[PDB]
Amino acid sequence: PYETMMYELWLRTVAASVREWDVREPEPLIAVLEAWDALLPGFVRAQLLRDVVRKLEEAVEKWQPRKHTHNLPHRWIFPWLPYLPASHLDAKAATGLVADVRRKFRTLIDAWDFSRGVIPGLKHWKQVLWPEHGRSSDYWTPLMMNH
Amino acid sequence: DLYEGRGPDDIPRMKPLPKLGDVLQRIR
Amino acid sequence: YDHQPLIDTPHVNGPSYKRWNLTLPQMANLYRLSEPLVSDVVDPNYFYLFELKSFLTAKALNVALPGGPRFEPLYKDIDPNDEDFGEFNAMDRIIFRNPIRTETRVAYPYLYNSRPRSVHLSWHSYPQIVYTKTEDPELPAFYFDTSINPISSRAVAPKN
Amino acid sequence: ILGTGELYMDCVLHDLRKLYADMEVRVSDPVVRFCETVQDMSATKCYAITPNKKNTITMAAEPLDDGIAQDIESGAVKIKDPPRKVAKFFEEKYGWDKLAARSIWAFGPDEMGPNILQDDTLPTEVDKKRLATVKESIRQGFAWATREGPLCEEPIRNTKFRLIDVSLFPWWWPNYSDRSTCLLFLFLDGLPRLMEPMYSVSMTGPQSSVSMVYNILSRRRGHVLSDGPIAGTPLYRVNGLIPVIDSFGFETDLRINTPGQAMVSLVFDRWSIVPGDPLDREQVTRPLQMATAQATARDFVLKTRRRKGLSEDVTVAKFLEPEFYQSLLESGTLGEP
Amino acid sequence: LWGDVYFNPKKRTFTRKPIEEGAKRSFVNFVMEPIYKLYSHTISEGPE
Repeated sequence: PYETMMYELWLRTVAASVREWDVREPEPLIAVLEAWDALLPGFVRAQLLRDVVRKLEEAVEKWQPRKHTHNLPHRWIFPWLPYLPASHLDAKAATGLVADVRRKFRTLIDAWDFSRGVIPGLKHWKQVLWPEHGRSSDYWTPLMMNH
Repeated sequence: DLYEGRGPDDIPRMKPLPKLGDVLQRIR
Repeated sequence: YDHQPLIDTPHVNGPSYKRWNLTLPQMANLYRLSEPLVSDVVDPNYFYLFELKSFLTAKALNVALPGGPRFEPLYKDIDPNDEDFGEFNAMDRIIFRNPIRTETRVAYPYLYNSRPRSVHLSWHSYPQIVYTKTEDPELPAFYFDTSINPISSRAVAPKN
Repeated sequence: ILGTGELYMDCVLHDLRKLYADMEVRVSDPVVRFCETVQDMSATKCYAITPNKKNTITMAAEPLDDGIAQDIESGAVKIKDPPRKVAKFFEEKYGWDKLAARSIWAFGPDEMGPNILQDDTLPTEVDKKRLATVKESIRQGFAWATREGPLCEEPIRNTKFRLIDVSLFPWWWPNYSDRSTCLLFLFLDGLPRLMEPMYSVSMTGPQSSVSMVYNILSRRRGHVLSDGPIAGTPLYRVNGLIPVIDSFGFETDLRINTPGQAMVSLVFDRWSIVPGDPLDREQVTRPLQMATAQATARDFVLKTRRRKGLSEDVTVAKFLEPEFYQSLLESGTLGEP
Repeated sequence: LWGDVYFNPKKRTFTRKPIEEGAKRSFVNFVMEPIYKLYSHTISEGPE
């Protein structure tokens, strides 16, 4: 009973806070998650992680890699990196935050002129999307060398 | 944890809270 | 507890006992005395897919609603093996999402059934009842209940 | 038959069986009308040579910016508006170059369609009168080709085309399938994606009902945009988003599962990107089985192709000239067939 | 009758603020309470 009441009320409040808050500053949301993660059930944690991943994927899809360089996608996705799911964080996945970041980096590399300089956040994006072991699962080196 | 959270079987069906006066009456 | 109550009063048409008229205090007292045997249901939306037309549609479709009756089939003629691989039964052609339930097959019988014979179109919805029965007996007829969401001035907010 | 929703198509199929045709009609499982788009700009400047080897067309494709498709569908700009006003609108609103905004030729598939065609060609290299005649040919050929699209023969949205230089246009062209074909291969080089329609969900009901709405949308791949009380009532209104293909049965499931009474409206809202890459040959879906989160676009496009009767896979060889096909296969821009 | 205006009775005046703490709006006092009383006395009272 307490678990389900906490699930309903607290997860609804956390989802409302996630919808209301700005994506570019996830430090207060991460602090709330760290503080309330002791009493948070697994279902509420999974739903909150799904909402956060949806907000991050929406921000990554909506932000223009060539134009909207003020809000760094790497710095925005850094705060939710440890709590992100494996499916979203997998660079080899067809859909996900990491897949969208890799596709945006490839598009920026393809449509990037030498006069504008290097792409901001590409170093941390390649650090996130570079597998430690496995040549077939490394999506950083091949996309970079092809774009 | 995420699998049990997203599992339609594992995401439990909920029920409402108890009555404290009824619990005290049951104890008495 | 009279045998034919109110038969000599102006509350009935006459000794043939055929038409009655009762006052509001009398009707309220009878409702309170009949409290163990009166329906609590106020919303007509309570019986969505649990009323006669839904039961008849489920009977014609040879399906059973949750909690409802079950009958002999109306049509024991269609088997998919009779509906063998002509055009439509291609599992490689049908996109499978999460499955459609019996309640949905009954709620929309012409969309979700290939041969919807003898099915009945049930009432779709009613406006939701926002009436709640007051428990506190000292409360007046008209009062802002705690169950009602409050109206704020900035919730109204004429902007421009 | 394409219609608005479950009740709409129930009424339509009732009127078909009992009112107009007066017979028994076999009806499939409901599905959605898809769309197509691109998410990366074209890397290879693709060219095509006529069957008589007179004319050559060189171009590239690009995703459009946010808001152009919705503004052109609403009618902020028109193909019959003055070109100076059209160029002024694009330059002012989207930060577009004056030359490009004046060089925008075509809206596709129709006057208010969501695809645009612009020539980045130089007048120093292309003569305008031949460019005018082949431009009208490209008008109607691009219009013919953009209804189909390469993935599942479903119309394509949110696309920009740039006709690049060097492409020379001698007189007279009666064939259309050739630059249709290079538009299709240009989409493949642009690495396309599939788009599904979205219903905006809006329910009204009590608080047990809003909890159940969150649960059922979580199962059905939707999410709650907004959630509030209705002032002066004991009701709560919850707005959200769901795909149509996952919303089949959503209203009935919600109404039979909520302990209160929830009332649901499902309206068409927008087109959104389906999860997954449609061209990923790795992703395999079992028959009779729910598509995974990564294989969803692939599963949709294969079953759409097999439903329409097309080939089992996208044919780059059919979508290319053999010479440029072999050249790009040697260069490694395209994958292994 | 409509709006944030109030009817002060003995002055017979329409003012943006009430003359007494708890005086009635014009719309309430002249429209909305009569309809409430019509309903309440129609369903509540006996025939005579």
